[PDB]
Amino acid sequence: GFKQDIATLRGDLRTYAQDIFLAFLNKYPDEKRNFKNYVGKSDQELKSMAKFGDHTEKVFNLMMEVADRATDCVPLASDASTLVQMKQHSGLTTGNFEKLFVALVEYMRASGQSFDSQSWDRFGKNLVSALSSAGMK
Ligand code: HEM
Ligand SMILES: CC1=CCC(C(C)C)=CC1
Repeated sequence: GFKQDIATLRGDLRTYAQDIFLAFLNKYPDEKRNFKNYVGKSDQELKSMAKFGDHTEKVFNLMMEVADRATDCVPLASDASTLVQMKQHSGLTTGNFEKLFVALVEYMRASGQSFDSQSWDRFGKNLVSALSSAGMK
């Protein structure tokens, strides 16, 4: 289920984070603008940029905490508020987070593994709803 999936992802988080974030940027090339430093790079080049591995793993570190603190795939409002309020998310709208979770669910569906892809899909929708409620455009 969802909680086991948190444990699975955490057991190889650096590689899951990079592969899911690459799936996101490759599915939605326009999203690299938020990361202008990732333009004109192949997957292998990106996985050799310090900020790429460091920042992507920190994104998923916090994403797993938010997933872990959720009840029935509904995140804490306090977690939503942190994500809306972070200076690094100044630019963003809910659509950015929706696209990331579409890529994450697709990744899970295409993997050989028994991820509860349906729970992650609900988690993404519930996080987008919570981000809107916490004042993301
Ligand atoms: C649940 C989803 C997400 C979580 C938990 C999250 C978390 C974080 C964290 C912890 C950082 C700080 C990383 C660091 O400074 O090393 C960060 C930075 C950032 N996040 Fe997010 N993030 C999420 C989704 C997104 C999405 C969807 C976008 C854009 C589409 C985005 C854009 C950024 C940007 C531009 C930065 C700063 C630039 C950079 O770190 O290189 N994040 N995020
Ligand atoms: C915060 C943050 C930094 C870098 C990445 C890369 C995987 C593109 C993701 C989000």
